Formats: sequence, structure tokens, C-alpha cells
Amino acid sequence: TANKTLSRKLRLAKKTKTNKNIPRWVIAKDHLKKTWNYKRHHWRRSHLKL
Amino acid sequence: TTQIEKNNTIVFIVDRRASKPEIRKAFETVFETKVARVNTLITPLGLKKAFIRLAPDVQAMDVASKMGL
Amino acid sequence: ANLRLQKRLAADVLKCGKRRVRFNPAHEKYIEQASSREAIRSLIESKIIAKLDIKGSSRGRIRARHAAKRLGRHSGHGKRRGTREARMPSKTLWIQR
Amino acid sequence: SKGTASFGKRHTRIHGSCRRCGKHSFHLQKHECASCGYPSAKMRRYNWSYKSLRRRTQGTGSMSHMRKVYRAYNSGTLKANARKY
Amino acid sequence: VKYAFKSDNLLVGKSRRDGVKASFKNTYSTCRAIKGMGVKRAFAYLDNVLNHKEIVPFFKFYKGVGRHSQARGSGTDKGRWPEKSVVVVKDILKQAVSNAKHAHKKEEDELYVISYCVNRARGRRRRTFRAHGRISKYESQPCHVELIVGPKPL
RNA sequence: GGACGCCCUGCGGCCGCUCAAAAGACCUGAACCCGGCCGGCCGCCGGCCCGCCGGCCCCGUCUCGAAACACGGACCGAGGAG
RNA sequence: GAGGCCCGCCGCGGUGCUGACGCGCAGAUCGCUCGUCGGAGCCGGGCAUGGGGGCGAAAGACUCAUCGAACCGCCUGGUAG
RNA sequence: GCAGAGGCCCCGGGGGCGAAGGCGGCGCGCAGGCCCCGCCGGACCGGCCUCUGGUGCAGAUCUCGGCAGCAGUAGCCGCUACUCCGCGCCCCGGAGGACUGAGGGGGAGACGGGUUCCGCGGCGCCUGCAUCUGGCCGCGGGUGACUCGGGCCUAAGCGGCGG
RNA sequence: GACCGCAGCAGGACUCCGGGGUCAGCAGCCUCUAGCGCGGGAGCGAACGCGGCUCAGGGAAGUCGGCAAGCCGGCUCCGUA
RNA sequence: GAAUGGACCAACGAGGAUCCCACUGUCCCGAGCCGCGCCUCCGCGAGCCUCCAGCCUCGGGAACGGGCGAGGGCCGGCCAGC
RNA sequence: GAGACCACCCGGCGCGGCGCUCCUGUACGGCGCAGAGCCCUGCGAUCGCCUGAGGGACGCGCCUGCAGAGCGCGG
Repeated sequence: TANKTLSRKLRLAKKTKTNKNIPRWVIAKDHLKKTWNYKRHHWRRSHLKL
Repeated sequence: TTQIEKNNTIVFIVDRRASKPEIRKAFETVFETKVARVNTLITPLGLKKAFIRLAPDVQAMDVASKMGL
Repeated sequence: ANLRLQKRLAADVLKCGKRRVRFNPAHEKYIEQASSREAIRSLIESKIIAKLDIKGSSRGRIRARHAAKRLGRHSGHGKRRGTREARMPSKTLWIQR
Repeated sequence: SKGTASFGKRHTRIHGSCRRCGKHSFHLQKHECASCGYPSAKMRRYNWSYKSLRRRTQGTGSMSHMRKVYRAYNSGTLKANARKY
Repeated sequence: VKYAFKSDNLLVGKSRRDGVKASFKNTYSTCRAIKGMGVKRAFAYLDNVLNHKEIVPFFKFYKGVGRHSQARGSGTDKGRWPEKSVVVVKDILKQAVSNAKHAHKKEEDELYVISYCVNRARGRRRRTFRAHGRISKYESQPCHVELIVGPKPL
């Protein structure tokens, strides 16, 4: 892992970037009512690439 | 800011497909400055962070002030 | 507050473990304000933060026992738990002779 | 021993991401995608699992070229064909 | 629609709390014990239960509750000293007494606890790991506490 | 999508507010199940003013024969088979 | 200063208590006790051998908690006096 | 009895002057069942004739969803251990007493995870007690190489080769 | 201390550096450095269980079998069928 | 019963037996003690089971019933054990 | 004196002292014409004396001292 490949580092990077909650303004714009990303992951429970 | 003042180094996010020779030439052409060294890392978020150390004669504080840093 | 950042920073500056770092019981607010190695170095010069000595084990009893074993006081058959060959090897004695 | 202790010895990646299909199905020792079929020219498509065919097939993705061409044939590609013919 | 005690022109102050994170069993008994007591006696009873001087008698949920010396005159040998429940009940009975003083200008002395209704609520559902790789539940038993204060019986 | 006032260390509560209605994180809101209060002490069937007398084994099922120390069935709702 | 030598540490095995555990710490653990410990030793990484096949100091053992023939999908809503 | 279809319901069937549904109480029918009244509800609904069927449940170690009594019960039994005082939390600081005991409950790598790292704030969740704690939540950052490793060489092996 | 076992699972999982005393020891027992006070607290001092400790006199009569415990044990010198 | 090997045991063996010494709660014959769990409290809080129902004696009966026939017992609610 | 919890038997408790008695076995220290010896006139395991001492106690007696009996709940 410390000796990561570039391809692997870039796929893992997107997961950190997309691990974000719905922006509060987007909930107001879309009148979403349900307020949770669901695609969000936690390092201990998630098994990315498994 | 401490890096720009003491180590004369401007840190700049660059394209990841770019290379240290290309970053040095590009910074020199756009900012009209001389660059002694470039050191670069690809951030955990995928972006490429390039530490451009300006030549000792050039002062990075002046170049940063023109940039808006 | 949680001065665990300041016992980590002072351990680095004093080059000792965080179990040796001692803060003044007073001036706790001054320790709380410091959050940088330089603002920790200032409190070390002030002596608000200090390190303890290594405080290892006394060898006073050990140097007395070795001194009396030099006289022969503590090495009788009861105190010998190893073979005479293990204690002093015959090969070593032959090689020296 | 058969299970929990032996599961402790699990610390390697048998499979990796496929270049063609981006799934954790490229075997790293044998160099073959279990789902994609890579390194083969043809894709691995089996009619025993129609559910597998439905998960990756034409229309699952953008279909950016085909959509464009289909609309153009329903517009001005047919005319360009007759002009060439 | 949340209050059981339907008022009948009695000018009685009311307070409540919903989804209280306490035991339902150990809060129902605390409220049952304070019923019929002047709010001054109830505040000193609940304080005594915390200092362990007095005991909450358990009349309904008594299986596994120890018989104690303090429960001699309660009518049941069994009794306990719930601490989380007493804290919660005291807050509701302080709000109820405050509401009745402001709304009808009653005096604390002439206010008596008249009615209560502790209902079971939906609980946080944590999990419990059993042997042979099995997962069970560690669900809480929260309660909807309702305390009413009023003039006195008859 | 909750006016105002009253309170609370606060949490939160009470008044009420908007609305036709809280319909308040949501339409109706059953059963099981449970808490308050009031009434009784109680299964079913029959008789009577109504707690007494009389009768009454647990169904479904294969089976010669099941209350069976044969088997399935905690409970309730929905789905469920010419 | 020899040895598939002996005692004994980690290691590697796993004898007995027919101990604890048995709605476990745990879908094989925990405690003592024990076999061995320079060797047909032990351990990590890479690699090869694939299902009536492999591999086996042989126990029909082992092959991802699955083995006197793995798992996945399909035939298949197989058939059943 | 159920659900739909084709007709009927004499001025064109019953409905916000309250439909279906739900709840309690009658009445009628040997019974399946029907009908009315009150209350909740808030927009649809039938009688009769002909037609159609994925048309009626107490069971299937029945499927799915809720959920009871057990029951405040079983349990929260490893790794020696905490105490005093102070914004006083199992936070933190000082002071006592301990422990892991250099094949460490020490400091580092390989792999595997993939941001868990760090600072600031927070406790709605999780931390099977608590929390002012945190690996948790929010926000803003963080990995710099001519000399280290990849890359490069070959090993066991594997791919390629007119064919 | 974040990996893999449903879990912040008395379960596993590769290495590198390795102070002092007692000692033949990298054993056991304490300690320097460093780390640190583990899915919780009190009260009581029942039976019973578990992990121990001791027991007069006898000594396996117990039991399927001495199971379990206990005895023995380090070094030096004798003395060995 | 003789390389489906016969006979033979030096050295070995967490192999299977017999005895002797030594040794001890194995036992005669149990007793006291120390921790921890238990128990009581505070905070958390399951699983499993379940037609109902949970006192007996006899008789009949699918020949061994809580429920049936006949007697005899029985406030009701819990707790620690078992 | 009784106990898992309760209950039971008793209650101005109880805490800290002082005696008595008993347990262990002669305390630290000082001293000595004790001490094998040694090398220094110092060291030294020990020994005697003070010292049936000291330390201890959950048993008995006593208090010289702080205390101690609810305006708590029922009723």
C-alpha cells in the first residue's frame, strides 16, 4: 500500500472525492427531502475493490 | 506563505500528465520568472502539486503578489 | 484542556518521551495557548515546561556485590547454578595455557 | 484452523481491476478477466446467465455514437446515402 | 393526540417528554410512585431516591427486583432506586408545576400529582454478536413520559 | 412547514399559531401487543337478572383407533394451492 | 568437536485433563500439561499442477468454514406409486 | 361473498348536506352474509340482469412484515490497578501507587486496508457503562528524491515464434 | 493496536533494532528507556462453580485404570546393575 | 507359522498392559482458607423456546395424561438455589 | 450471637484511646573487657546486655475523648 501503483492511487482517489454528503444548497434547489448520499463509504466497514 | 517568503517556493496545482521540465518552462513563460528547481507529488485526491523554487535573484514574494497570493 | 498536543510537541523539542515531560501545575493556561514548537520552546526557556531525568536503577548494591565476589564472598556451591564447563570452559583454559 | 485462523492468513489480492471492464475480476497470476474475458479480443458472454448479459450490454452505457447515428438516419443520413449511391 | 389524560374542565397543568432515552419499566414505576403526592413531597421523595434514603416500589415489573428494607410499607417487598428515571421524571414534574403556576396561578402547595401515562417507544436497535457467528439485537426500551399536576382527589 | 407569549441552566415543555383539518413529517391508521383511568374476576354452550347450576379434552392430520407420552401449530396482518 | 544425538527458549506441532468453553473470546478458542527444537526442520514472497481432475510419508485426507468427487449459473418449477 | 366487462337505475342511479375504508351498537337471514345508526375519515361508490376470472384460508418445519411473554432475565468473568486534588468526564494537568518487561501493551518497515494522517469545532450516530472522549460527525489541510525504492536485469515460471 | 475472520472478535497474520540485575541462559523473576491503566462502576463477603493454598493418622484400601495431584529436580563430589 | 515374512527388543516411543518403591486429599472423611464469578445496586441489555395449560393418586384409554372418570390437595405474587 | 437479598435478634450506635489478657519470640538504637580473622588501628557475619523485649490483636474491662435517640416516612 505504501508502495501503491499510480492506476490504483487514482481509482482510490475518486472514491475519497465522491465520499461527500449532498450539498445543503442542492437539497434546497432540488427539494430532495431525503438527505443522504448512500454511495458514501466508511473505511472500516467498506470493502472497496473487493 | 512561509514557503514563498523563506524558501522562495511557490506551490502550484498542475495537470498530472505534466512533467517537471514542462512545469518549469511553463511557469517561466507565463510568470516571466526564472525557476531553479521543481519538486512534484500526486496528491491523495489525484491532483499534482508542484513546488516551484524560484532562482535566488528572483523574489517569489513579488511574483506571488502579482499572482494574487 | 486536552494538552496532549503540547506534551507531544514538547517531547519532540526536549527529545524525550511524553512520560518524562512535566508541565508546571500552574501556568496551565499559558501551556494551553501554545500550539507551536516555537511557542513550546519559549515555555521551556521560561521553565513552565521541563523534562525529568532518566532516573535509572541504582548500581550501588550491584557494585558492592561484585566487589565482594572479587574477594570470593558470594560464589559457593549453593550459588552455582551452571556447569563448571559452562561457568568457565575447559577449551578456553587449554587455549590460554 | 480450517476457518477463522486460516482467514487470518488472507492478506493478498487474488484478483485486480480489469482494463476492459473495470471490475475486480482480472486474475493477477493467470492474467485473465473472469467477467470481461480480457486479454481476449471477444468479450465473455454466456447465455446460461441472461442476468450477466443484462448487467454489461449495449445500452447499459452512454451509447454516445449509436444514439447520434440512429437519429441522423431518422434525419439526414439517409439523404447523404442516396447522394453517394 | 399525544396526551392520555383528557382534561375535564379541571384547570390542571401538564408536561411531557417523547422518546426519553431511559428504561420504560424503571420510569413507569417512578411515575406510579409519585402519583397522589403533593409536588413538594414528590420533589423530596425523588431527591431521597437518588440519595438512596427512599425506594421506588416496583408493582408491575418485579421479576429480578430485590426485596429491600426500605420497601416495608410500600405494599410490595420488591423495590429499586432508578437514577436516570428519577432525573427525567423530576424535570417533567418541574415543567408541569411551572406550567400550572403560570397558566392558572395555582400555588405549589395546593398542586398534587394527579395523573401519569408512561408508554413504550421505538428503541435504538444496536446488535449483539453471539457464538457460532450469529447476530441478535441490543434494542433499547425508550418511553413517552406524561406527568399531570392538579388540585387533589375529591 | 409552525405566529406570539410563558417558561425553563439549558434540553425541552406549556399556550396556542397557519390550515377546512394538523393533515406537523406527515392520507386512511386494522390486528397482535402495551400504558393511563373507570368496571368486573372472569374459557365455551344452555337456563335465569348474571354468578350460580348443569354440560364441555386441542385443533388440523394420516390412522382400525388421537386428549394423546404421534406430528405441525407463540401471536396477529397481508400473500398462499385443480 | 561428530551426530535425521540428548535436556531445554522462541518457533513448530498438539498428548492428557476425557479441565474451562459449549445461548463461547472463538462456526475449534482458552488454560495448564505435553511431542519436538540443527533435522525427512520452520517461515515469507513468487511460481506450477483444476474437478471424476489435481495433489496425497495414504487419513478417501486435502483442494478458500464445501469433499467417498469443489463452487457458480443454467437444463430445472428435473422426477417422486 | 370478491374483483373487473356489457346494459339498466322515467327528467335520468347514490356522493364535501360527506364516497370507500375503519370502529362500536342494532336489526334481518338456518347460515354464508347483508343492512341500518352513531363516531372517525375525506373522494368516490353501488343494487339488478348478462358476462369474465390470478374469486373466499387456521394449519403447509407455509412466504413476508410487525411483535409478545420469558425479562429488566441471561449476561457485560482474559491480558495485576487504580487513587487524590484541580473548568474535573473513563477528558486533561500535577502528585502517589502500578503494569506491558528490549523474541516489549517499545520504536519501525513488507503486505492488506484507503484517508483512517493532522489541526479546529462538535456529540445527532457509533464508542455494547459513561463521555465534555475518539480511530465517530462536520470543516479546512496533508505524502516534495540524480543519490531510497520502483523502473532496469534475469530466476522458477510465463507469453511470443514461418508454422 | 486501522489487515483478515458479520464486530474496535480472550482467533490469527511476515520481518528489522533488542539495556540492567540474578543466572549456564534470548529461560523464569523483578527493572531503565519507551508505552500505558483495555465492551463499565460500587456494595456484600451465601450456597455452588472456577483458578488456587493447606490438612492429623494411614497411604491407592479410591477407580475401569494412581485420572488428577503430589514426590523428584540446579551445581559439586562420590557411587553405579 | 516363515519377505500374505517366522523367530528375536539393544536403543528408542504424548503407544497397549502388569507389579514394586517413593509420593501425595484418589480415598477413609471431609475441613478451613484465598481471589473471581454468583448475589444486591447503578448504567446497559439479549438469545432460545412457546396449541393452551402448568399440584397430585388411581381407573379407563393408541396398553406410561396437566386436561377424561373418581378421589385428595391448593390464597395470590415473587427470590435464591436445584 | 443473624444474613445471598430480605428477614431475624438487639439498639442513643459507633469511632479513637487506656488497661487486662493473649499471639509471635527478645525491636530500632546505644554499649561491650564478645567475635573467626584481616589489614588497619579501621573493617567485620555474628554474640551478649538494656529486652519474656518490641510489635500486634477482631477477646474482656474501662472512657480520660469526639460522639451518638429525626420534625424522614407512614400514621
